[PDB]
Amino acid sequence: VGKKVVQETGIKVRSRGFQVALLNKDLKPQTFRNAYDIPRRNLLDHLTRMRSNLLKSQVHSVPIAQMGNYQ
Amino acid sequence: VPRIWQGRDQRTVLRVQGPELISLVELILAEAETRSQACSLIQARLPLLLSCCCGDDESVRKVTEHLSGCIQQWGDSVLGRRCRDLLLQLYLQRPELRVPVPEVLLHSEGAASSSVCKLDGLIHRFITLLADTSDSRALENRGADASMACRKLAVAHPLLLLRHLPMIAALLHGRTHLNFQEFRQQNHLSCFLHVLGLLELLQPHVFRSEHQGALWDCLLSFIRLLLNYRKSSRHLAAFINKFVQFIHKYITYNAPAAISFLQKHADPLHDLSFDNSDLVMLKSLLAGLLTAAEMAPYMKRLSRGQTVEDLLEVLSDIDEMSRRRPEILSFFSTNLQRLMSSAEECCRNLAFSLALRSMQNSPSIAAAFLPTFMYCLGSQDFEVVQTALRNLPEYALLCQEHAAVLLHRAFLVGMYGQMDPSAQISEALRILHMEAVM
Amino acid sequence: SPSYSPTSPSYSP
Amino acid sequence: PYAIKAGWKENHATFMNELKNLQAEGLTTLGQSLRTAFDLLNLNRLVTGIDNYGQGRNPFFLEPAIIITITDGSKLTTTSGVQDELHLPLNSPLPGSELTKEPFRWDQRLFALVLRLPGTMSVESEQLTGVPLDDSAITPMCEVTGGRSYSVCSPRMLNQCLESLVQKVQSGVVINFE
Amino acid sequence: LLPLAFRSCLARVHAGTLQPPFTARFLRNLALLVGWEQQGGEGPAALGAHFGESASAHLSDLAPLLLHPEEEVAEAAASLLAICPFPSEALSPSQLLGLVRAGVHRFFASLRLHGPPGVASACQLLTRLSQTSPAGLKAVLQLLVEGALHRGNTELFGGQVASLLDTNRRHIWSVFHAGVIGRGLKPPKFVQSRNQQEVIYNTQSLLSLLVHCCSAPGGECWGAPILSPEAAKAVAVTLVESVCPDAAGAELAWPPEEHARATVERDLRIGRRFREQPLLFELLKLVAAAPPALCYCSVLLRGLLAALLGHWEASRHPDTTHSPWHLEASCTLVAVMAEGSLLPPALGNMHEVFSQLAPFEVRLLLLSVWGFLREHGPLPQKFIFQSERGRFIRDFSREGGGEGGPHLAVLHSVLHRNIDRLGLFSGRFQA
Amino acid sequence: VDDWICEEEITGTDALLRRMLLTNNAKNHSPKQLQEAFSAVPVNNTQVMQIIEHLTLLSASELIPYAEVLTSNMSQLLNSGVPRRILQTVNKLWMVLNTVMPRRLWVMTVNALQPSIKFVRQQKYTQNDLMIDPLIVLRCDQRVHRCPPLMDITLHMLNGYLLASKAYLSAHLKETEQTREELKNALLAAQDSAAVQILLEICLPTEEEKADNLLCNLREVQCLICCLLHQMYIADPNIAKLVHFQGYPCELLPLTVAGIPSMHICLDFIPELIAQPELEKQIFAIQLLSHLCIQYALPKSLSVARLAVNVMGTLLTVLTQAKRYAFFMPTLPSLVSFCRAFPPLYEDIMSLLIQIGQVCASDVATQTRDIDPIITRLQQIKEKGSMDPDVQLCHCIERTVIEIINMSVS
Amino acid sequence: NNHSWLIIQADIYFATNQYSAALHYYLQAGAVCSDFFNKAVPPDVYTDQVIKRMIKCCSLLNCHTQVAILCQFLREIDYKTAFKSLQEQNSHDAMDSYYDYIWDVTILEYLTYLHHKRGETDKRQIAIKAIGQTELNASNPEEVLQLAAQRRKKKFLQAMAKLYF
Repeated sequence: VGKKVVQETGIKVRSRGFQVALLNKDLKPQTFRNAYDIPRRNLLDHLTRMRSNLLKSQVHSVPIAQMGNYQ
Repeated sequence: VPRIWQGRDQRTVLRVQGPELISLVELILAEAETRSQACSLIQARLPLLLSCCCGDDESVRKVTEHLSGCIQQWGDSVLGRRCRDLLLQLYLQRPELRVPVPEVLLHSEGAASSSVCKLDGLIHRFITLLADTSDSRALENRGADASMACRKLAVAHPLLLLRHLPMIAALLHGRTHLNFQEFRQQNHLSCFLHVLGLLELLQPHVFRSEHQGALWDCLLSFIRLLLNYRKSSRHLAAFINKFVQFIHKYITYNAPAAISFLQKHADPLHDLSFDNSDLVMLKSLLAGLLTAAEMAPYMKRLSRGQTVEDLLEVLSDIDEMSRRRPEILSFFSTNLQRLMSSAEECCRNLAFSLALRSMQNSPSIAAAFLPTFMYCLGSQDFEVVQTALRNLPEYALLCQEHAAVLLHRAFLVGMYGQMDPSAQISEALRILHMEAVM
Repeated sequence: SPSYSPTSPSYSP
Repeated sequence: PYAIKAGWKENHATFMNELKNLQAEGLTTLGQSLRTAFDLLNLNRLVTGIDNYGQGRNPFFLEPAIIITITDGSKLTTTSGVQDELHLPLNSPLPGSELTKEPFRWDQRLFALVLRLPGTMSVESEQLTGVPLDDSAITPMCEVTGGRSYSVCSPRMLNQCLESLVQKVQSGVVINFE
Repeated sequence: LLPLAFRSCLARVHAGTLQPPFTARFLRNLALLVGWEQQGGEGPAALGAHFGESASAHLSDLAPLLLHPEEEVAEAAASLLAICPFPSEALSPSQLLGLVRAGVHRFFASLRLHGPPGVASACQLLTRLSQTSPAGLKAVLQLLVEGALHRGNTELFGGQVASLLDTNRRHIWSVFHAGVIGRGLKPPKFVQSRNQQEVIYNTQSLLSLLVHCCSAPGGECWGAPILSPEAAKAVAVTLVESVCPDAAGAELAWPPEEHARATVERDLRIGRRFREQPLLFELLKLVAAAPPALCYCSVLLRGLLAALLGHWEASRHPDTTHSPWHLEASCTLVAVMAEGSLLPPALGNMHEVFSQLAPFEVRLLLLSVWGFLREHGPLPQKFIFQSERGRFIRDFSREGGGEGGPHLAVLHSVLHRNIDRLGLFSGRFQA
Repeated sequence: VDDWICEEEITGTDALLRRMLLTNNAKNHSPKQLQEAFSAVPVNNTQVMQIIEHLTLLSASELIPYAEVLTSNMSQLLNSGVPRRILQTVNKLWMVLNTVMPRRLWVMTVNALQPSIKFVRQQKYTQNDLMIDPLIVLRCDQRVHRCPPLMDITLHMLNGYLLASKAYLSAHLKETEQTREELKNALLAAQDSAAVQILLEICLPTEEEKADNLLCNLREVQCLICCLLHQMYIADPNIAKLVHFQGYPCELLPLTVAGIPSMHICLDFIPELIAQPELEKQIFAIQLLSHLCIQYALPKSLSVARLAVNVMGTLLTVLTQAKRYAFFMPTLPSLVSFCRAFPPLYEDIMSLLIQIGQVCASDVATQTRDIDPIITRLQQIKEKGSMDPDVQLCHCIERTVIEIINMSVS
Repeated sequence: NNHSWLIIQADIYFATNQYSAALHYYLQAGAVCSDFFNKAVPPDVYTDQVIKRMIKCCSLLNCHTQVAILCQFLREIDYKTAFKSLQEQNSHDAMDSYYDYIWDVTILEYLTYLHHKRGETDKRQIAIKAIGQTELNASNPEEVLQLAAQRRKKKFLQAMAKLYF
């Protein structure tokens, strides 16, 4: 009943087995951990942030149910 | 400057205005003039001119017409001579221009220079395709297309082909020994008649002094073929007629060279005449040592015919005899251009085939069929558009200067009209690319 | 092999 | 593999979470889904032996269930085409299914809530009358198994239908009289 | 000789040969020959050439030349098409559609390029095409108004509509801001500017062409022509299709105001379309000139009136002139409804007083208009065809309560409340 | 390695000129004299010319005193009308000083090349300051972007500080240990890619340059940056892969493909770049592949081009109208390049072009348009518009086919 | 402008597998019978046989969404042919652009399923938006559905006329 899996991202591309994946739903891009997840649009800002984080010096995206559960 | 080209690896580009380019080419001519008192320095300086022109067609054409004017001015001075040399070098470097250039360079002997044409390798490819053939009908179709492209280049740019004359002469030398049965089965007679027709269509220029040796080689191969297979001379009737006409034109335009060849090979001709005495034209040559009227009722019936039966009858009568006499179709060109747009399927198909055969024999008149063919592509009658697409690769191979607009029209009618001309445009474009820039 | 062009000679050992 | 998303051993919170995140993106494969629902309900019958096969029928051995199928009125669809008549498939029977030779069981009922809410509002005084029966393909299947369909055409009629549904849940079995 | 000559010349035109100067010269010469033959002197009869028939044989070939990139070829072809006679039998549907589309495209292109003066040829062509057949009339009207309302050509009628390096330059050693919301700053916004005189006269040219295409031929020596209710109905239905989707509540009978509150989104879409494109009102009164046709715009009128009612309810100013466009739109809407005989003269005069009232009073008057249209309705069957002059006329006296008793009571109450400023206007609402 | 190979003896002529000219005892040229020569109210290029030309002869050890004056006054070299030889000799002297006196020379040079509108502009860019943030050296006066000698200087600085920052933050994370290594590698990759992107944007012609002229300072700077990027790609091709995944303005693609011989490795990861979800990355992959196919016409290039044609044909029927326009406007000029590289692609290219042309024509037919290209079916050639997307895409298809036919026919 | 002769010409072209010309002449006949396509085409001209001929014409030209539209013209909608045609992927007609002209809700249901299965989310959103239109609600009053179908029919036939004429 669980079925903890999503639909295949393939396309079944025709030569009229290489396929182009869909949007990586629930990927959680590890922007700090991986440098390929940084868009060119905001490369410098994230560069500065990861630099400052790396030195001695995803959050706030909690689900709505767990957003105001003060208990 | 090394700074501008730093980091490059020197493998496979500046723009200048019109008057600046005119000044530069006049400066090159002045350098050539002071050098005169060969063409070495002109070829040495020419890469700068090509780089500055930046492959701009209008600029190259402007330089070409300016140099033509300079040659007209000087005529045959030292400046005129160096202008001719520069113009011929530029024409070899930029032969894509449709103009074959005026007669001024047709008289010069610069074709034998240590120079590389931008199109020579490609015509080499096509002439290899022409000569190399087997019993395969697919290879025969390839050779026919090769003969078509080579013939269009002959009528368009005759000087370029004549630079490759010793090559095809050597190939003719190689192919002559093979006995008659394999000669006929391998379709080598197709190659022989193709090269003979090509030489005929290179008429007023093949008789020059520079082309004399390879011409004599080709004629030697032809006469060797005639001697070796004199037993079965009847199957070579068309070849004999073509060769004798070429000999007639040779003695007409250039009598001394033709006589000097004949005396060099007198005894093969005498022996062939004694054995093949039935060659009445050959005996007429030894002695030396109408058409329009017939096609009046046919043309009248074709013009005044209304019903499909009459049109089909006259078209079949023209078709059956045109195989015997291909030259006649040149008279029916304008008359059967209107038949290519006829709604009736059978007459339209037959007229298209006859027109294609006519312009096949005479590539010059192919450009005359451009308006009617374009009208056929763009007409409302979808059958007409279909058959125009069917004959599109062949006529595209025929024209090659309006092949651009012709294929563009074909793509447009494919784009909006729901037909799929991708196959026909692909084949036509493949042949045209394999000629013009590959 | 970024230091050698694909149309360069191959050093076969 | 994904039709059932709240089966047995599933808490209420999981049911609510699954119900919120429903996407209407499939065919109207009513027959196959209904077969899946009946097979899910009859999953545990044989192992606990509630159906006393060959030993008479016991009304006191019941597991009372009702299937409330909420759907629109549009015709049934499959990848082959429109079926235009409800047919339960039996391609992969659960073991022992032939003993009852009908998917729906003794203590099960099917109430269809056919949504017929018009696009543009159409106020009608006829709405004050009782909820009528629907003409769609699900109505005979509802009738045979003791239930009935409902054709709501307004939010107040939906509330009336849901009030009627709550009164129609009650532990019992269905008997055909003659 | 002439068919073959025209065929060969046009074939050369379509092919790469016969460059645009000679093409324009050929087209102008053929136009001169056709016009000369139409001028029935002794010479055209003696010659026996029949340039018109031969030119008509190649109409499908001449139609693309209207779209030619070279302006001179385009206008030469436009003149030739304007004067050349259509084939004696008829125009084929493909030929008719091609000619109409090319004609409307040339009309709009020449209106953009030369302004109103360089438009006569295309106008003549389109009037002839409309006069050919009712299908031709419908096609001309529909395509013309659709091209007029298209996102292109709407400006003719007053319509509305280094990164990384610089970032490093700006960038002390902390980001400070957590990120950029969306795709950064919004653009510098859209601007527009055009002379209002040019807009007015372009609209005049378009409306004159539409009146020419709609008015029936012929005749008699006196009497202004009558706008055809069929042509105006065609313009009405294509207007309805263009502006709104004609989706729901499309029956001509108006619904209660509860439905007005239930379809506010479509009403706002219609209102915004009317606000952006002033040409719509002009086409509305063009439709209203023919009496029966404005009934088919019942969805448009209903939506615009609902939008105005919402605005006046929402308005908080004491004066009605703080909302200039909405006041003008209410006045124009009421006047257009009066022109099409959807309202009596008494209700039809209320737009004269809208500029003086408070928002709630004008909202009450417009709601009275809505109630009246609920009671009677814009039903074309109510229009009685007066054969005395070949025209449909709405009789309100026979309708019963045509003066609108409760509605005139509401209007009189509104006038009486503000009698200090509206005393002089009291006579406009007499029986 | 550039500094070390600079020290290598070429011919020994420099030693000869050292022993010959320097024996004149014209060594009275002093740093104070050079500073005075720089600070004349007129430019007075003659005195500075003679002094720095003389300084070329000086051996590296005794040239250390002149480091302060040469670096401090190099901002004045950015002014218009400075002779080229002045900058060339300053480049030579800076290279010598770098060979013997690297670190402090770099610190003072970055401090000197500040924009100067902020005057001091935080002159506290110490060795550590640049070592933690290499991109500071790119925060320099705009005039160096079209000054090839000092641009070459800046490129040397940038490469040195990239490597220095790598070693520095490695040492820092080692000593602060008292995972993070993954964050180290990601930060280094991001920093190198960011440097590459900034350099590529420097290569772009600015609006003024946009406002032919292929021989200018911009071409020189482009060659220098291409050489540096070639060095970086040889050092680590993964940086090239990361940069191309990030993409960059497509105007540079002819420049970058022609000037960076190591670019041929892009054909390895272009199949994976194609399979990305982002439409922009696929568009960039198509353009890059087109330029490479023009450059290197190889069997693997042909196979990747076949894959490109197949994916373009595939998602032709997956994209919406707006997405179709946005994807096929940039990637249609790539088809003519594919045709140029590989004649055996004529069949598939023409079939794809026919299919997209018919799709676009039907799309045009659905909604009323302005130009209505369908009735303009018999138009002629038109070589080199805010109209709606579909007619623009139809005209783009027309131009693509025109270019293919025109080049193949001649 | 003789619609019987136009239909005869269209059938002649169809017999010779000239599907483009056949569809051209069928649309010409339709344009003759109605005032352009402003009025509904009479049943006796666009009979089920003629509409099926147009279906096969569109199918052989790989205009599969156009087949999906014309399937709705029939007396009973031929869902089998429409579903079998929409399954294709070598379309030569702008697939997403023609989704405005479907008025049957089951055709759009199959469309949404197809796009969801194949993963093209954006076209699925277009299909779901098309379903979500208030006028296409299948339980509307009958004349409202009839008028929506009629206006979509008019717009689609006018688009076909612009495409093929």
